[PDB]
Amino acid sequence: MTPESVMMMGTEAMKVALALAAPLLLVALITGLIISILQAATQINEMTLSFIPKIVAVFIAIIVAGPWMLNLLLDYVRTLFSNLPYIIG
Amino acid sequence: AIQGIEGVISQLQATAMAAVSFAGQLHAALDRISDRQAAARVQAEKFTLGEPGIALNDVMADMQKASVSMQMGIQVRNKLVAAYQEVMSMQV
Amino acid sequence: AIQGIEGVISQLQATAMAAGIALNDVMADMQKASVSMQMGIQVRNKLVAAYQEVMSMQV
Amino acid sequence: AIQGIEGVISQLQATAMAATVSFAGQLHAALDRISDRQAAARVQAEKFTLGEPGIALNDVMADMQKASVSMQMGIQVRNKLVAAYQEVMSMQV
Amino acid sequence: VTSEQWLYWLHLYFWPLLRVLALISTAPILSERAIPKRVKLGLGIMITLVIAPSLPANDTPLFSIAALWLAMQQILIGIALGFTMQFAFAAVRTAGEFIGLQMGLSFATFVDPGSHLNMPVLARIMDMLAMLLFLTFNGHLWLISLLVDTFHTLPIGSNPVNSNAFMALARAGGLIFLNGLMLALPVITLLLTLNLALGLLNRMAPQLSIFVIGFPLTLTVGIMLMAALMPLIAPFCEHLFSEIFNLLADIVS
Amino acid sequence: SWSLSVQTLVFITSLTFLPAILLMMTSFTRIIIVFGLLRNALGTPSAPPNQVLLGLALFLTFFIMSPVIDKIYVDAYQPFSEQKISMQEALDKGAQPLRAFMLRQTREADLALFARLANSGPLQGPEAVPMRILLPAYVTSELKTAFQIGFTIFIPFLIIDLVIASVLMALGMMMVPPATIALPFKLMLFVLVDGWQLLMGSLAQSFYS
Amino acid sequence: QSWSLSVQTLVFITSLTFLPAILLMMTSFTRIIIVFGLLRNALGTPSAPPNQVLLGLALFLTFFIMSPVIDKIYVDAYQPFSEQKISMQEALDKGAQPLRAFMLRQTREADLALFARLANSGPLQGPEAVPMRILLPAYVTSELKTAFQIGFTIFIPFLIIDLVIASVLMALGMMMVPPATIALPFKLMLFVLVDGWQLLMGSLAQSF
Amino acid sequence: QSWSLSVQTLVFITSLTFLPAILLMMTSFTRIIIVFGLLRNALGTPSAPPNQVLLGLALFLTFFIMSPVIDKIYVDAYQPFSEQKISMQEALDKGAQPLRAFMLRQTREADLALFARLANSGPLQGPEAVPMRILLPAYVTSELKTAFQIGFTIFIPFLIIDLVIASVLMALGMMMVPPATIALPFKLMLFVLVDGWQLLMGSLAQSF
Amino acid sequence: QSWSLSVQTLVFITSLTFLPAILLMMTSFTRIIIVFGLLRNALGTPSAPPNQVLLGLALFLTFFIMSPVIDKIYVDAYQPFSEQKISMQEALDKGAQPLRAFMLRQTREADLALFARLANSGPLQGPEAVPMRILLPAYVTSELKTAFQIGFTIFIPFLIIDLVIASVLMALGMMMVPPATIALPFKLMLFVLVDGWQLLMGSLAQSFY
Amino acid sequence: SWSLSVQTLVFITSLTFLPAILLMMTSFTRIIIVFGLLRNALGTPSAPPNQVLLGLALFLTFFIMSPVIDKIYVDAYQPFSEQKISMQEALDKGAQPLRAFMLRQTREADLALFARLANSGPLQGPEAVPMRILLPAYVTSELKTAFQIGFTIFIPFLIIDLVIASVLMALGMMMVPPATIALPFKLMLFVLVDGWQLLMGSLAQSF
Amino acid sequence: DRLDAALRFQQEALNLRAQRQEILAANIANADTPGYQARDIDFASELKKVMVGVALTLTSSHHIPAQAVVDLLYRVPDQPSLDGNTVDMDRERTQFADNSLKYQMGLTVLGSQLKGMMNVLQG
Amino acid sequence: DRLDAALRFQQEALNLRAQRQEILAANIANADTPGYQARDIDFASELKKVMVRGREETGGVALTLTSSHHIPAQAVSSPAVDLLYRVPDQPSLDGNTVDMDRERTQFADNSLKYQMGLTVLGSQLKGMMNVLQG
Repeated sequence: MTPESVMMMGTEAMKVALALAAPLLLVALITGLIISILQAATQINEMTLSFIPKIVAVFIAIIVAGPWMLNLLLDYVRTLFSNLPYIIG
Repeated sequence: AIQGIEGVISQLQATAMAAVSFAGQLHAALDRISDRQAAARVQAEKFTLGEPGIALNDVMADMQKASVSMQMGIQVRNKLVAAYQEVMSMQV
Repeated sequence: AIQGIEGVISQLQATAMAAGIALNDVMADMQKASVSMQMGIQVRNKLVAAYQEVMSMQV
Repeated sequence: AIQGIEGVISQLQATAMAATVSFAGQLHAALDRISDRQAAARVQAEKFTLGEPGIALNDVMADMQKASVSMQMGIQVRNKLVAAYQEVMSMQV
Repeated sequence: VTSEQWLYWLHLYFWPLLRVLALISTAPILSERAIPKRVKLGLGIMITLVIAPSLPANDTPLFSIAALWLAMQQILIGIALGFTMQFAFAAVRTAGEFIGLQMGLSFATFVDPGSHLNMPVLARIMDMLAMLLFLTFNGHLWLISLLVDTFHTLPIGSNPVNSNAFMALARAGGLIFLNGLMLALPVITLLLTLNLALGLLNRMAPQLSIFVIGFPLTLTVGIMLMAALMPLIAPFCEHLFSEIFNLLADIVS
Repeated sequence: SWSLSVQTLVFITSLTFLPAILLMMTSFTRIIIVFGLLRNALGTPSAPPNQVLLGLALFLTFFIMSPVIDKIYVDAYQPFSEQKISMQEALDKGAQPLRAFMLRQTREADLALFARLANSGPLQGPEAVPMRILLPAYVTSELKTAFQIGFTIFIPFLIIDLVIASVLMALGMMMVPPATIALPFKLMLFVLVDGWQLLMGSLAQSFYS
Repeated sequence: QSWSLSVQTLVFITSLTFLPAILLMMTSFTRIIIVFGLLRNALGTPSAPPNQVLLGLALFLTFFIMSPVIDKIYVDAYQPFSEQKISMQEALDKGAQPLRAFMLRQTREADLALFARLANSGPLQGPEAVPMRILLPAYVTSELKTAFQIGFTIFIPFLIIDLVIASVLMALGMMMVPPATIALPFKLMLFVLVDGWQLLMGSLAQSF
Repeated sequence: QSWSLSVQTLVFITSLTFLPAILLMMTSFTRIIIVFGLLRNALGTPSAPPNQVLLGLALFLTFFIMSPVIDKIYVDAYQPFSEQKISMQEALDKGAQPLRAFMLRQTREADLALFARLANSGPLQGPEAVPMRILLPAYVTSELKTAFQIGFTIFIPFLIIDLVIASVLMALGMMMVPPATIALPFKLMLFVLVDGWQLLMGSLAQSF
Repeated sequence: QSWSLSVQTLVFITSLTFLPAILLMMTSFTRIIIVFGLLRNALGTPSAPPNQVLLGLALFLTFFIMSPVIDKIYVDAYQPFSEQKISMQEALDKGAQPLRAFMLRQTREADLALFARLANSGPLQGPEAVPMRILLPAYVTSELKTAFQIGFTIFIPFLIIDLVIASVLMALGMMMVPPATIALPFKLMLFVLVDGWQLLMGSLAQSFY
Repeated sequence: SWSLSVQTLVFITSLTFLPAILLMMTSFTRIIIVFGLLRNALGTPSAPPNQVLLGLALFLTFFIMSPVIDKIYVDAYQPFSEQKISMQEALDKGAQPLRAFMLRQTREADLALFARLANSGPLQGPEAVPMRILLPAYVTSELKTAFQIGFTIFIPFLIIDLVIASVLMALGMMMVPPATIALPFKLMLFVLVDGWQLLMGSLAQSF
Repeated sequence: DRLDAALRFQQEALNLRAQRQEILAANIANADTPGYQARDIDFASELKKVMVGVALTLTSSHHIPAQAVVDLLYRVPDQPSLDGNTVDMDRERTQFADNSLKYQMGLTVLGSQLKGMMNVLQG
Repeated sequence: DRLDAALRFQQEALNLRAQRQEILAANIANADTPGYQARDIDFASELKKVMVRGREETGGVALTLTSSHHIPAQAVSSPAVDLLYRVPDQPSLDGNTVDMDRERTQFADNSLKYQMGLTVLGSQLKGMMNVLQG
């Protein structure tokens, strides 16, 4: 009820969002950086060949860590809906 | 209640320091109409009973007046309901 | 009122410059009031509809 | 029934242990009240037409009119309830 | 007897109802479409039932242009109050949308302005957070109280009116931007530095950067930055509400 | 007491205001607003054909208001039907349990505000509050509680869209709409975490707590 | 004992008011209509087939699915009542049985358990002890959940097509094109080459 | 056997109530309307032809397409009824036959089989005895499938134009130039040059 | 032969409902608003003038265009109706002829031939004997085609501006600059300096002649 | 003076065209188009809500019509009570300030075009322009004025965008999009100069 | 039922008037019977008695419900007849006319009450 | 104001009809009282008088009731109409001029004219609700 509680639940929510999005974004960033440094080393420059492995890497990311995200988000939503009638004002 | 009497004395102190409604009016009108109807009915039953002094003229006239008052109440209720329905249709 | 008499003299200056209850009454006032209330409701509905049409715009 | 007697003994055990409004139940009770009033008036008219002694014409007419008033009560309550339900269900969330 | 003068009651209960309902249809949270219309109408009716008997009743007939002027006055007062209150949520939405646009969340607006493809999800997040905060600080009760109070300042009866006062509400349009920047100034600045940092990376070997490494990094950084910045809005939320409220109090009079 | 004609007239007239009682004096209001907000949240503004939500809300309200209705029946309707309490006293007797429910859930700040707006005297205890003060205070408290519940409901369904948009943007697919991708995932979430049992139980507790 | 004919007429004509409510809450109309709305959303176009066509088609599908229950009701309740062999109330009680079985067969256990908890029910016992006022909301909740389960997996192939087209377009280089615009004709192609309507009706009917 | 006059006019007014449903689910209105909506979406102009204009065009096209069926109903069914030669029941039965034949001509055997198997109908010898309750949903489903086929096929030339302009812009290095702004005028030019409106209406009429 | 007063009133009030249909399918309105719907797209601002402003401007332009037809209908048909020298049936027969001529002059022969063939009509001796059932949809089709022609032609100078701005941006190495936002103010410049609105309305009015 | 019931019918009917009066007769279109173009300028098509822009335009319209409203009050509102003039003649007298305003804000070319569209040859004087010719001409003039003001607003933001892109290109960056960098600078320029109040002052001066 | 309580008094008065009418007509018809005593009822006391019972309990369907199943005062003779008949023509003719009038009045009052209860409901 | 003024003529005519019928009923009641001159009013002149100057009463004086326990009482409140004497037809020894044929003809005529006023006023009020009906 108190504004501290409101800001705490908002912060925890958006940290949950950060945890959900961090693996995919980080994998894409690492793949892009690796392809870019390889291009710099080989002196190859086409703006389209960096887009190819990024999709494959990010799609594999759901294969490997997808169940973890799905279990984390469901637990968050379940706990939020269960604690809903105790943060009422 | 003991606390209720405490509240009464508190409101009396409030009056000392300081020195009906539409629903009330409708309740008063309903009570008046019902009282008139009950008076006419009681006089009619007294006449049917055979008790002296009650004239058929007065019985019949009072029944007439009670019927007119009932019809007035019915019309007021009809309009009031119509106005309430009109207001509840107002767009907000 | 003192201010009321002030208003009377003001209107005079303005003129200078310019130069029990029966069913019959109960029912008639009851009907008017119903008519006036219906008129108010309709006018407000028109105003609200115009306002919502303006605000439902797309800029 | 054997299971019916089982249910009777179960309700007796319920009474032992003991020692809830229903809108549908209330509507059923009101409809019953109206229907038995109408049936009583109808049977009284039946007996008076058949010629059975003890039945009076004024009582027959009064009971018929009472049944009519009861049915008008029911019809008006039906109208109000249906109008209220339709206005509630015509609302948008 | 049995008078029940209807015109007196109608004129006593009408104009306060008009003003209360005009505020209701525009005031935030009380004007959200999720509330059924009958609930709003009943709330206005009950508030008027509580308030009107204390006020002096007006006698202008409903069948006169004076009644039209009165109705216009009540509508103007109600919509002005509700809109001045809504300005704060407009400012919060602006700040959120700008943080989200610097996230690169909706890049299609820079190439196709207004092309039916826009999702200011951060703007919605902070808009609903602001609504929750407004509910917590009981702003709506205050709104109702001020709607009642504007009578003593401005009675139902037709009263003369002023001018630059309207400008004030229109000039409040500046606050939405000004205060909006005040909510976005820290985080965007660091994001700016991040973009500057990305520029330094592009000053190295040409291409092979931006649109491939910049977007995920800046998205994650914006996410965690403003997740940490969430505790900051509440003092700014109270500041915004106080600004709107005292501007309303000063200018309505 | 009133004549039987007057009693019948009053009964028929009072039968009219049933939607008003359901909307302004009952749990129905904060049993709907939440449903409308949740429907706005999932991205399907039609989905449960309204009527469905209205029927579910009616059944929920009937299950929730059961003790209040029982108390009214045992204290007011039963003596009135047995000719022990007059028609003009059954209403007063039955308005008290509803008033108490209306209090158990109505916040204070609202009570203080509407006690000040009526220019009424000090209310030292809750037993001095009339219905003219409790009605709009209860209405405002119910509106605020419903909006709080809905606005904490809204958060996960926007979180999913946020993460979907960020993931789409990592790979450079800037022209893919995020809402179309997020809607199936929002439906999947609301399926997984017992979307309705948890919400139903949370609302019911929100009343009985 | 039997009701008077006037009472029977009053009850019969009053009960027709709950016909839309019966069709929506108690029959298969809700699930079919929710699935149809979700499928339009999934097709990429929000209002391609008018609401009228979908509503009529859902009504026909509901009638075809419920025809066995209607036949059972007619055999048990309507026919012996119309021949003046049973009373109205007993006819209604007898006819509520096949509809109760149909509602139970598609009811989630958790929904029934929760709504029995909220109705203070204690020793329930046989599946043939659940009252109508408890069974109905549980059936509605189960129908909503099942419709959502069907919709979110109906969404899958169109998301696959959208993602594949967007990935191919952006990897090829044309990142400024809107993928949905190019994807919509392919969604229609997939729907017509699979016989999406016929297979969807088959699946919806088989779901019972 | 002939219905009394009051019953006849009750039936007539009740049937007139169901007019939009008959237009949507028994005539060619639905397919034309779906194709028109898909075409409007295909040009990149979501609101260029107002809905009322397209609805009127579809209504007129439907009237022209169904003129032979209406003529058959008039000559075979309505005319004897208006001259009191035949009763209303037999007139309706005779008028059903041309409309069914038309609907059977434009239905798919697979959908008819699906609805027959779903409704547990007994074996039916030939197209002569197929109930309307079976034929109507099958015809609606077939119309939906055919409309989607036509729309998906129509979507092709605009896709060609979009792809060629996007490729031309991309091969010039113009990385941040969106192709929709350049493609829309050329889509309009393509549709104008091929006499698109009359050609598409003629194609829709010829398919019936 | 004249209809009764009740039947005349019924027919008049019934035909009053077809006013939007008559306006769209029989008057100039269809060609105007559609062009506006495209012009706001060419300028790069889908918001543009508000929808209602454009609709009312189209309505006024339509009235100005049909002023001769309206005057001819008023003189030939409605004036004897008001002065009692004609019936309602004969007035309906006579007043449509100028409007039929107006529709025919803007009707492409190919569409008219298509709808004849599709109605299986007999040999029409001359324009004067063309049925309204054949003239209406053909007029609507030709109207749509003409509106699309005008819109595509309108789309030209803004395409010129976009191409020039994009070429200038790319020739300087400023490849990462979206040219739409830069070229929008120059499109507004072009529409302002040349007096785009007045020129466009004059062109439309002259096109109908 | 004609019947009271007919007066009520006409009044409620004329109440319907209130959006038409606001859009076609007042200046509301000009402010709304200026706000839309300004929003398009900053690069954020949803930063202030459409509702807020509409309400701000409404308040600006009310102020800028306040002199015309006062003239209407003097010529129509007051004498309708003293009954020196009333009914349709008083309505026309009250509408006269609206003409004067719309004559002031209308260009001559639009009026000339709409006159030759109505074959009104003997329209010689400039205070007897009929409403049918005055209204659409006024709307077109408002559209032209709003587009001109929008371009004038566009100029500084376009300059800022061009400057940011040029410095990015000169500094060596060839891939960084200049819109992301230039957006906060656009906002800080808009706030620092207090763009909003000067914009409203100029709009009020623009009449 | 509350509806019975409102209409109980007038129904009982009407029934008592009909019974007394039958008794008076029986007195008129038996005027010539030698040894016949003229009988009558005291209307007010009997009306009190009627205005101021236990249906047997039915446990099931087959159980049969309970089956249902005034005091006459002699008139004081005025003239002594020889055959023992005490019926006086004038007295009972006046009483008969009065009872007819009161029966009509009771019908009027009961009809008015029912009509009022009806117009309350009509709408 | 406008609606009040538009409906004022028929309302006042109907009130004057009611008062005239009260007077005629008083004449009929006193038809057998010896020494009672029949009274009647000139409807047109009194109607114009009431329109130009508002309705007024001769008495109306009543006890004021400031408290809620004061006993309410009123003296007499008759209209400000001029009660004129009707010219007798034929003489009578008792000395009253109430001729029953004249009384019953005026009663029936006033009855029909009051019903006419009710019809006109009801038609006008519907003629207005029709407009306020959208």
